[PDB]
Amino acid sequence: AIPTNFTISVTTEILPVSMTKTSVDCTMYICGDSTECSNLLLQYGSFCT
Amino acid sequence: VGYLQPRTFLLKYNENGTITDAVDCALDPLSETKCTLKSFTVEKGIYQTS
Repeated sequence: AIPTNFTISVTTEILPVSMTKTSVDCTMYICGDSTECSNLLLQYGSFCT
Repeated sequence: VGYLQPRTFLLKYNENGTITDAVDCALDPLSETKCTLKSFTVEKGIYQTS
């Protein structure tokens, strides 16, 4: 088999690049507006860090 | 005469076991970043605080 005619086509491929940058505050998500909660979370500061 | 206030202070101890440097963690955003990173000489760059 020897090709005689020819055709032109366009192949489209979808590939992601990146996403969106987000920030989650540990204090605002766990306690927020409290003193004893913050004093107790101070012991778990390494986890939030 | 001065009135003491409950403020978070970061201390730097030397080889003699005595306090040689104190940083007020509640005074400026740079001081807050220094207290969070537990450092005293921050380089160049952006940082996230409270």
